[PDB]
Amino acid sequence: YTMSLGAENSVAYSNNSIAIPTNFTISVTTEILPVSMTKTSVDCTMYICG
Amino acid sequence: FCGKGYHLMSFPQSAPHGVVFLHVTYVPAHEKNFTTAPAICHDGKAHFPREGVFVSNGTHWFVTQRNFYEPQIITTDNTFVSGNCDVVIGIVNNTVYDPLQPELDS
Amino acid sequence: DSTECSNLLLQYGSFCTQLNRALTGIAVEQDKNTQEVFAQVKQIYKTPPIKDFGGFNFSQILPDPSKPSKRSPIEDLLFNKVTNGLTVLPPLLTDEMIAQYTSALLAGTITSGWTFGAGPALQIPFPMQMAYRFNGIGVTQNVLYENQKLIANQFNSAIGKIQDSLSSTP
Ligand SMILES: *[C@@H]1O[C@H](CO)[C@@H](O[C@@H]2O[C@H](CO)[C@@H](O)[C@H](O)[C@H]2NC(C)=O)[C@H](O)[C@H]1NC(C)=O
Ligand SMILES: *[C@@H]1O[C@H](CO)[C@@H](O[C@@H]2O[C@H](CO)[C@@H](O)[C@H](O)[C@H]2NC(C)=O)[C@H](O)[C@H]1NC(C)=O
Ligand SMILES: *[C@@H]1O[C@H](CO)[C@@H](O[C@@H]2O[C@H](CO)[C@@H](O)[C@H](O)[C@H]2NC(C)=O)[C@H](O)[C@H]1NC(C)=O
Ligand SMILES: *[C@@H]1O[C@H](CO)[C@@H](O[C@@H]2O[C@H](CO)[C@@H](O)[C@H](O)[C@H]2NC(C)=O)[C@H](O)[C@H]1NC(C)=O
Ligand SMILES: *[C@@H]1O[C@H](CO)[C@@H](O[C@@H]2O[C@H](CO)[C@@H](O)[C@H](O)[C@H]2NC(C)=O)[C@H](O)[C@H]1NC(C)=O
Ligand SMILES: *[C@@H]1O[C@H](CO)[C@@H](O)[C@H](O)[C@H]1NC(C)=O
Repeated sequence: YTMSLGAENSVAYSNNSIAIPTNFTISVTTEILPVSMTKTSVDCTMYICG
Repeated sequence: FCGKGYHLMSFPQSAPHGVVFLHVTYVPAHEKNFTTAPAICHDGKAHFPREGVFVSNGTHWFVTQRNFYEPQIITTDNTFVSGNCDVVIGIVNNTVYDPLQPELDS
Repeated sequence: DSTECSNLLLQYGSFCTQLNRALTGIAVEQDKNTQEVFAQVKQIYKTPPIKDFGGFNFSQILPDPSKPSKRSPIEDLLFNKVTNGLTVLPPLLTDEMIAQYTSALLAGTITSGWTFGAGPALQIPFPMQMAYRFNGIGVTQNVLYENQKLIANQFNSAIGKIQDSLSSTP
């Protein structure tokens, strides 16, 4: 199928109306970031010729 | 940069070859409609909120903080006066309470 | 199509697999880059039918209904101004969907301010949103409200100058 980018939401914009939050949610989210790799060393002479 | 929502704080956690950030954020919820105006016209003067926004629940005007609904009476302590009512587009008429008024009234 | 050449090429091992895997990684990386840049909202926002924004004109940046591609005049100008074993993979997101994502971002930032980026989209009038932005840079709200017509005229003039500058510079 052709993908849907997102659910449709039409914001009710008018020149004299505002929306004010009356409550809140404390949301905890995870972010995973790689920092380092495995430190590898190769003996060039041993690898090519043994 | 530090999570989805208004960022409050973050926690680091060690991971194999990496770090995991637990982002604690504040998300607004349960929003409600209100009728708003840029300024309040009182005594031929325009009043603007010092830190909040003017909202109306239908009949009465209040000033509240932008990110949470906490209606408070429109007074001279939370508004500032700049100019008359003839320049601002969309100004509405409402009273502005004065805290000093009962003190000299009594 | 030479069988002898392929037979000799097999002596060199998995070089071809490494090259194909690297190119595949680059190809998925491009789609990931587009996804990270443009797909930052999960709600497709639209502007109201009446373009009453307190004097502010966004015609040059909002999508044009007359055009089949549903692009803005600026976006249309930008698209006009850009001109053996090989295959070209198509991008995962088409130009129409990227334009739709930009349209959603524009509708969110015009009708809802910065609220949609941090949670639910909360409607606010545009001359109040601009006043909030003015307060962000340390200028009082009254300055924005009193000089709303001048700021709207300057903004429209600057947007027109941007379109003219893009159209007139190779
Ligand atoms: C604020 O009021 C507007 C208009 O009365 C509400 O927008 C409507 O929402 C309903 C429910 O999703 C839709 O079916 C209508 O089409 C919307 N109207 C328009 C003009 O878009 C809005 O939901 C209200 N806000 C809240 C928080 O209730
Ligand atoms: C704001 O939202 C919180 C949800 O986190 C509401 O707390 C819930 O209230 C209901 C009914 O009072 C309880 O049944 C739930 O157990 C509560 N949840 C938690 C986590 O405490 C809170 O009442 C809401 N406040 C307003 C004013 O809407
Ligand atoms: C808007 O909020 C004000 C403030 O609460 C409401 O005024 C109150 O209305 C209740 C119910 O009639 C009265 O018991 C209180 O004495 C009123 N307080 C004041 C200070 O007048 C007002 O009714 C609300 N408007 C709507 C449409 O709900
Ligand atoms: C808000 O108050 C002002 C001032 O009291 C009103 O302006 C008056 O409007 C009447 C009728 O249009 C005129 O006859 C007066 O000369 C005006 N006075 C001034 C000082 O300009 C204004 O109409 C009120 N607005 C609303 C919506 O009630
Ligand atoms: C917003 O700006 C657009 C374009 O800058 C305005 O459209 C122009 O309107 C005039 C007057 O009818 C025409 O002569 C031009 O040819 C139009 N230009 C284009 C590119 O369509 C538009 O009128 C402005 N105002 C509103 C409310 O949309
Ligand atoms: C909003 O627009 C209506 C017309 O649709 C107008 O009568 C009203 O004065 C406007 N209000 C503001 C605050 O601009």
